[PDB]
Amino acid sequence: IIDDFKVAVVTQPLSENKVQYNMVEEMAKEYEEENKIDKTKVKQTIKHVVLPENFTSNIDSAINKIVKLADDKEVQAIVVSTDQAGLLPALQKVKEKRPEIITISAPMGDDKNQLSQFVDVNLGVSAEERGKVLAERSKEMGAKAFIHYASTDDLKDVNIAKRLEMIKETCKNIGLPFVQVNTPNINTEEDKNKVKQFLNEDIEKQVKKYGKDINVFGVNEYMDEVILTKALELKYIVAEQSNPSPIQTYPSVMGLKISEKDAQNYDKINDMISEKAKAFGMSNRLGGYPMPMDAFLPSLAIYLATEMVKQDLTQEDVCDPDYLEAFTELRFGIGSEFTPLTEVLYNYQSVILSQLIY
Repeated sequence: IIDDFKVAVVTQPLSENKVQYNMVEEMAKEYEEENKIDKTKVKQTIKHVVLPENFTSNIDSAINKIVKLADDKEVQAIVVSTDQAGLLPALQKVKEKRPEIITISAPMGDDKNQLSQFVDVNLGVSAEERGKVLAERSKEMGAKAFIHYASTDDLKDVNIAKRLEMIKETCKNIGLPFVQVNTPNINTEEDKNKVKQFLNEDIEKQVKKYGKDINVFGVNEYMDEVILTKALELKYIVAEQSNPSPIQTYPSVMGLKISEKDAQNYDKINDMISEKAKAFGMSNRLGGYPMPMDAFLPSLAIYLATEMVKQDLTQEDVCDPDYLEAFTELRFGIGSEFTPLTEVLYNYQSVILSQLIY
């Protein structure tokens, strides 16, 4: 009989990462409800650990906060979810004190090779593979050109650069004209309205050149807003936001009001977006995923940790694309594709979710 256990989940605070924070809280409540039904079931709860604000500037307090979890005898797994780097030493120290604690990045911002060496299960996104799939999904939706918008400062970000490179290469392989357009650098808030004006004028130009069957893509939520808004008028294609999310940007663009209680009900949000898309003459023009990656990775990691503790599994048992795809169908009812970092670094798996078209 496996002891009742805790799955500790580390996120940034609500003020910084609302989606991650609230998904963990939601899963906590789910597990509380499960624990009310006696049959005998093993009991699991989530311990939500909140990092200090601006944690990279308060790195020792953030690290210490995690390492203390090792003192709690009931903690049997630790999941860490942040796009930022710095917390890896914390998980090394936990593992040295408590070898049996299952550690999972979902995601972490640290070097991916280091993550593979020192953390048991690693889940993330590959900018390269994202680029390839976004180019293909654009093609499948009937795009006759792909317009990519980003500032030269944006292109300093290694993942933005890498995704761009793979979109361009993929577009070349599949005969999709690719157009790269440099947007003004955003150094102050004043620059935002300059970016908005720039985008509006350039998009009009691109539609005059190619006609409306082009895909338009930007690299942040502010661009996504301008792009989706203009799409309603010119009726072009937006295969994906910078990062696909039903809850970010879509609700304001489509004129939806999502209650605090529905904020994590992604299926209901998606139905609401499709109704508006139908009403606005935009069916089969707008895409995404069934849920944002900021919600999926930590929710998948929690379910995996729980299964691993209940079934006494280790990284070798679960870190396999077929296993993780089937488990995703089981727990979410969605399709996915998982790819190892390298054939040898099997315990780092990147994921792309199946397409949703509104």
